[PDB]
Amino acid sequence: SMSNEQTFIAIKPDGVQRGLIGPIISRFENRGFKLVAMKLVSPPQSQLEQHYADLSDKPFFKGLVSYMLSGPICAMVWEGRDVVKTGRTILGATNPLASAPGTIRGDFAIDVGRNVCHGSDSVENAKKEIALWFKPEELISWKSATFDWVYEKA
Amino acid sequence: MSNEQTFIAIKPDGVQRGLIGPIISRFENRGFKLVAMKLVSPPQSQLEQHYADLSDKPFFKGLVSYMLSGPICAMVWEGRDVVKTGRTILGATNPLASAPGTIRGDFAIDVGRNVCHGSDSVENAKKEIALWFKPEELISWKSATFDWVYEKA
Amino acid sequence: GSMSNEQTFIAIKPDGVQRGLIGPIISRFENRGFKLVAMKLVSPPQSQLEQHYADLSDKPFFKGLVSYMLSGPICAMVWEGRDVVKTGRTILGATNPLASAPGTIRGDFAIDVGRNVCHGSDSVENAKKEIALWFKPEELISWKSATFDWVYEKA
Amino acid sequence: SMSNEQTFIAIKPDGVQRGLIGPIISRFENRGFKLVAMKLVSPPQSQLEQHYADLSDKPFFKGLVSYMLSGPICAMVWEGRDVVKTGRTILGATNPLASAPGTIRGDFAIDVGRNVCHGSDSVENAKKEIALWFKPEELISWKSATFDWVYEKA
Amino acid sequence: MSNEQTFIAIKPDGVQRGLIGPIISRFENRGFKLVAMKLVSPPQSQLEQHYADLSDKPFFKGLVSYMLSGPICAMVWEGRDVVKTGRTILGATNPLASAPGTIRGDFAIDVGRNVCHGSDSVENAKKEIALWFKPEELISWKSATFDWVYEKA
Amino acid sequence: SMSNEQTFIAIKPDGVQRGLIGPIISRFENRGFKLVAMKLVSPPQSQLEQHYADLSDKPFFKGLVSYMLSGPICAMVWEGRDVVKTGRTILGATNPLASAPGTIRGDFAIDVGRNVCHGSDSVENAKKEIALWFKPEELISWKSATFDWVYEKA
Ligand SMILES: O=c1ccn([C@@H]2O[C@H](COP(=O)(O)OP(=O)(O)O)[C@@H](O)[C@H]2O)c(=O)[nH]1
Ligand SMILES: O=c1ccn([C@@H]2O[C@H](COP(=O)(O)OP(=O)(O)O)[C@@H](O)[C@H]2O)c(=O)[nH]1
Ligand SMILES: O=c1ccn([C@@H]2O[C@H](COP(=O)(O)OP(=O)(O)O)[C@@H](O)[C@H]2O)c(=O)[nH]1
Ligand SMILES: O=c1ccn([C@@H]2O[C@H](COP(=O)(O)OP(=O)(O)O)[C@@H](O)[C@H]2O)c(=O)[nH]1
Ligand SMILES: O=c1ccn([C@@H]2O[C@H](COP(=O)(O)OP(=O)(O)O)[C@@H](O)[C@H]2O)c(=O)[nH]1
Ligand SMILES: O=c1ccn([C@@H]2O[C@H](COP(=O)(O)OP(=O)(O)O)[C@@H](O)[C@H]2O)c(=O)[nH]1
Ligand SMILES: [Mg+2]
Ligand SMILES: [Mg+2]
Repeated sequence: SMSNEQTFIAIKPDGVQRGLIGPIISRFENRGFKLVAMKLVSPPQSQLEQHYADLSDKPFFKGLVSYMLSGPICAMVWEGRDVVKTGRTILGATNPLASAPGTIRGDFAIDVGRNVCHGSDSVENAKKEIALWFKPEELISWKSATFDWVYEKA
Repeated sequence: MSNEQTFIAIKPDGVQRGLIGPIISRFENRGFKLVAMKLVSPPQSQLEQHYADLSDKPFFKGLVSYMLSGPICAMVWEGRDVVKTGRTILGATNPLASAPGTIRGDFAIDVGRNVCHGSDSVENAKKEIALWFKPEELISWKSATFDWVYEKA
Repeated sequence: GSMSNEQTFIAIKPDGVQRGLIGPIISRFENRGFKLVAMKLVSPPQSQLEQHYADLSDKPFFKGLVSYMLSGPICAMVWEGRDVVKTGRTILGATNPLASAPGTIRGDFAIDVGRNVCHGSDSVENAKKEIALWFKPEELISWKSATFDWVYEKA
Repeated sequence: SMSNEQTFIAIKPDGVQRGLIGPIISRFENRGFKLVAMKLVSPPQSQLEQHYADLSDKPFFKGLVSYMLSGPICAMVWEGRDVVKTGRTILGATNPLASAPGTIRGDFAIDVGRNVCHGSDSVENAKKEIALWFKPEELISWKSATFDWVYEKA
Repeated sequence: MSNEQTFIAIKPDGVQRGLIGPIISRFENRGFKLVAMKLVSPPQSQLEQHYADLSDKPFFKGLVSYMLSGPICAMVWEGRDVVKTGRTILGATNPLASAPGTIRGDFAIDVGRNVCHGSDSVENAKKEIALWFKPEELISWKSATFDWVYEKA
Repeated sequence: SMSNEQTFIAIKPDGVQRGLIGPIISRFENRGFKLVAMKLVSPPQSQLEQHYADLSDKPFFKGLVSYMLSGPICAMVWEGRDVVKTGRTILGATNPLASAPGTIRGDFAIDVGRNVCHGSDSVENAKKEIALWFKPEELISWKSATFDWVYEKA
């Protein structure tokens, strides 16, 4: 588990509408993770259905896609050690009802269909989702000035 | 199911220590709707009725005395599963067993000074709301972000 | 001398309630050292609102101002402290958020003068009038803060 | 003053390096302004020289361009009534020494060459800077759920 | 029991990353009383003496050199069960196992960069307090809200 | 030069009693200044009377000294460019009734006799106050990881 692991984090349209962009970004920023890509986007329905392709047969799929289209999305790539698993921990349980206070959903969300944000569930799915949402040149290369104080190793 | 209501009270120690704002913000930020609120020092008969289950406990008179020792911020919050999730936001009744990030896990130490109260069940909530609030004190309104907080109900 | 039991009437207008600013606004007054002695969430009738703004009944914005004050709940409060009337106004910021300084309530949270989130009594005498208009006397709670002697050097 | 006025706000590399992305966004989010475009970019030097074209003969021009190249930049377009003028007020004085606490520079910055952020200084400069930093399809059209609570008119 | 004391230290990474304020506020808001604090760069022998129980395990020389790499904010906090609740506030020793809401759950990632230290037992706290502070550096005072934090001493 | 300027900041007993230690430190931390010395201390009356020697003939002197004895004090030395003057601006006006919201006294204080904090009013007075409150070995020399992002030059 190296310090250059990457995950895809998105602020869903409800998170944008409810003014949660700053506080969500600060949650990852304060943790020590590094933002290498970010853009506000309103992606087409095809991209969103590809993003959720493994859920294309679940009954909430059509409503989830329609809701993911209903507003802007803040799409992000965060880099850091174990950023995929720890990122999921920071977001909280997929259903906010099972989320703990102190996580994103435990502080801000209630309904699973309005759970404010998305986080890649695996290293492999993160690479696929990063490629789906970003062009390679949208990922910025830089090194944080506090790298050696966040990490004891590479 | 999103119109479930619960009774939340800031106890006198929470008022004395300046926790009214932070506690309200916990429920506001989560997405619940405030439908009734008032700062009160209720009569002792109301407090004894509120804690009627514990009237024979050894700490009952001391609990009633402390609940009379300062103002109380009484609130009704509305939202899906607000009773159970409201209890989770407050944290364990004994702060020593509470997790940081909850109200008691951030601000409280002693179980007799746990700064807040929350109804433990939908049925108990309906009693406590009727005990603490007149019907005309519950305000009916629709949040501008209701459809962004809830997908249904 | 201006004593520590001066009182003012602070109200969170319907837009402040709708945008989730109840907690933040109360914290500004809590953190400053002022004491909350009365508070209730209320939906007052139009007559009460027109009385509250009686001195502006001839202003061109009065009709929409009253209607907007009826469009949602109001969090009505009485705060107690030394110079709480004037200092309360400073905390709220300029009536028009365009001319308010960041760090005040309006300088942090509002834009339009018709959506300036909050209200505060502009004088001691008008504070006493507004407190009686909005609250019954037995809704004002008498209590003493545990940190009174650390907020105040004198009565 | 119409509510659809736009301004360009940028978080300079020192603001990104010092973990101020979340706090700065929240300042504009909490005030009621609308984010219509955002991206983390490492722009080419020609774009930076054009952005600061008025200062191309100043003695600190080359040092300014070099520091603007030293890290990622969070570029944003915010929309709201008088967002250009009020945005400069939210940022505080260009020299943080003359800035008041409660503004961004009054809370986070000290040196004028490290003042963490940029804001358009006029309506027409905003249009020029928006066109320079953003493709027109990067501005997202949407309506805030609390628009009628922030604004009394159009 | 409300006079229990623990040793809390902000490690050089916490100082370097500008976390002194937030960490103090975490203990301050819980209701604990700060009775001693100083910014200090202790000698290597004191650091080796502090982690002497882990002297022959790995990561030892690296831990000492890192604890020497910057200033340390040493603190003594006082309150009921402050040793155990203090550790709960810090979060799990390895930040990857900590929960959001704790100090490490909000701010840290690597166990070798876990921002803070807290005594793990009442007896180890007394030793660390004696190791890090002279007796006259512990200040005696009573919080104005002591009776609103505690129901009993 | 001037980036190593130092001032004396103290959190008075009322600031300690009201649980404001964390917030006050965060104001200076966030601004970019470097904490080089700090201790919780209960100084004797002679040190307090020497600190306020230039006020021994003001009528509020005796009450000021006895109140400065009534609880612990958090004494600090902060380092940064113009930290003396900018420190005063961060604290706010001496009388909190004249302080602007967003400063420390504008956010937390009311009475001038309970104005929470103290800051050196001049470079020359800071040096005398620093030597009065701290031994030279209590000042810790270190280099902030983000020094080059806070300052453009020494
Ligand atoms: O019953 C369900 C399950 C999921 N979702 C939504 O579908 C997304 C993707 O579901 P997944 O199982 O991938 O959970 P996640 O990986 O997002 O935690 C979730 O974030 C929810 O917003 C939903 O609306 N209803
Ligand atoms: O040993 C105890 C148990 C409870 N309480 C107080 O009594 C209240 C009611 O306790 P209950 O069992 O109903 O738990 P809750 O419903 O408050 O979570 C608690 O919140 C405490 O404030 C107390 O002082 N001592
Ligand atoms: O041109 C104006 C002036 C005022 N108002 C509103 O009506 C109130 C009138 O209050 P006043 O002019 O007495 O100033 P305030 O005491 O609120 O600062 C203001 O707070 C605003 O909410 C408005 O909508 N338009
Ligand atoms: O003496 C100076 C003046 C300006 N700048 C930098 O150049 C930018 C552009 O200056 P301008 O006059 O446009 O002020 P702004 O419009 O950014 O407030 C400033 O923000 C600073 O970052 C600088 O480094 N030194
Ligand atoms: O594998 C490890 C275990 C611990 N530590 C460090 O050594 C300290 C002491 O470890 P201990 O087992 O005492 O845990 P603690 O009591 O600090 O929670 C920890 O806080 C870490 O900073 C480390 O660098 N690597
Ligand atoms: O009428 C006064 C003036 C000052 N003070 C206190 O004594 C200090 C005197 O400091 P000075 O007048 O030099 O101003 P400062 O340097 O603190 O801004 C103030 O900070 C207050 O805490 C007071 O109690 N009454
Ligand atoms: Mg999935
Ligand atoms: Mg008026």
